[PDB]
Amino acid sequence: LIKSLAEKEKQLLERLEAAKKEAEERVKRAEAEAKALLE
Amino acid sequence: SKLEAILSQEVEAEIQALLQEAEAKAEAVKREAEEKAKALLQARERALEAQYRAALRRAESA
Amino acid sequence: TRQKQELEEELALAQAYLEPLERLAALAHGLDKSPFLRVIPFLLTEKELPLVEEALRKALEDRYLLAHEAYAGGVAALVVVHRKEVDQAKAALSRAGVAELRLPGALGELPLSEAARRLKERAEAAPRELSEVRQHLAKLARESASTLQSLWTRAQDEVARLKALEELASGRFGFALLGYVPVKAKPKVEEALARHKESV
Repeated sequence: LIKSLAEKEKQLLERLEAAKKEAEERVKRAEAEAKALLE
Repeated sequence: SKLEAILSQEVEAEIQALLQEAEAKAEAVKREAEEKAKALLQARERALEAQYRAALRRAESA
Repeated sequence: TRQKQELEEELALAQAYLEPLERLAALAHGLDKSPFLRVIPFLLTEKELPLVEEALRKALEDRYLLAHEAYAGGVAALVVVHRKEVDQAKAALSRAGVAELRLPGALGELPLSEAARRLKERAEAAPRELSEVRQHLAKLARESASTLQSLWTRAQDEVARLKALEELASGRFGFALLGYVPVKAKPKVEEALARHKESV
């Protein structure tokens, strides 16, 4: 009613935020690699 | 609870798919950047060598 | 008259589902708008909760949190499973006899926490608002009914004169008419006839 639903939704939201942070880190790594290759 | 747990498992599968897609996009981008830099450096070096050869030919003719 | 009637109807609709929606929003503290489960709350009858549990077992058993917490005048059997599975479960529960609380206005049209907050604000404000509206209506009546009645008497007189003007008989830029008055009232009628502009 409260605990399981709220905790599962918060855990899925935290997993989505961590996945977005990892994707942004990989995108920044690819951009820095392309910049170093161009230089 | 079971349906929220199944949706959380599907969200974890989607997060793994998103991380895999980001990794594959970064790999393809690095490959394309390496190919473009290789083609550009080869074209520039060949142009410099050809200009040197043509200038040496005109200078030897002179 | 619009505002006081609206405030009274709002107070009635707020008091109709005040405590049960509060208990439902208290029990719904984990999936109010969580993107894995809907919320079919039913302020329903007495312990036919096994008959609704038949439809809940027709839904998922390790899901579909479906129970009546308190305020048992309407037992607040809230059910929360899924989106589509909860849609099928709400259809099957309504087949067994159940109804999602779709109230009018915004209390059955907004999120239940905000609906409960707006209903609590309306129930807190509507009493003093209805009292002040009744006081303003009474003062407006006591301050304007005399002028309204004088205007109504003058309008009745003018409309009676207008209706009487239709019953005349003209004479092509001339007018003639017949009537009946008492011979005992012939003196005041003759005084009024002499009081005319011509004594015609």
